Amino acid sequence: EHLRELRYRLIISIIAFLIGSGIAFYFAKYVFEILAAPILKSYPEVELITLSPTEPLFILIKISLAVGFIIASPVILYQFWRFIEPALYSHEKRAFIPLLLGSILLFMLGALFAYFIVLPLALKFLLGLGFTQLLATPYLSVDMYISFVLKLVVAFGIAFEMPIVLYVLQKAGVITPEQLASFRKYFIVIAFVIGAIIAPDVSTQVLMAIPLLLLYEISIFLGKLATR
Repeated sequence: EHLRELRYRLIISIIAFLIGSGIAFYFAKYVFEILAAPILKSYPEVELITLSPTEPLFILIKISLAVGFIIASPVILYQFWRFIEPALYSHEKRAFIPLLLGSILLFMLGALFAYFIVLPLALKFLLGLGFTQLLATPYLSVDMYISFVLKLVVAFGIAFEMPIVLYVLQKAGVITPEQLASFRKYFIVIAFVIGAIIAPDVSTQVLMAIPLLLLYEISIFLGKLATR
């Protein structure tokens, strides 16, 4: 069962992700304007660029994909908790609901955090320094910005489930808070890895690596509270 449930439930997750990506397709234009909103109001001078002669569709597909992954998040979380919880660690069926709902609300919190906090601060470290506006008025690509935003929101959306999963592991006695405290530097490496992947440059990389390390020191605290 331990082998098969992984496969099955993951297939269900891919199904929900695909269907969710399908539903988000038609609304991807409105979502595109919503995503273009922060850079528009915060920096009216900056104008977007379509890059290669025609690629309007790639952005549509990427947006529909990411948003589709976000829509499928309750289902994916459900399958995840259903894969872990019932087998070993807890054996409490009443503790399933606030755990799932909590993880969902924290996923949403991660999204909103990425969009409303990290994003306008990310633009501040890039286009937001001094008189440099000379060097981008109509200078900016759409794909760069949009992919950056999507990857940022999805990343921080997932990474906000760190304190939960880690609290569960530390409560179950799987991972000791000490083992996490000794792993801090390697998690710095991980943070700069994620940052290197999603963020275009060093500035934004280190910028979003900060809350990642922040959420890591939250988990070690919840571990001390799990043991005591």
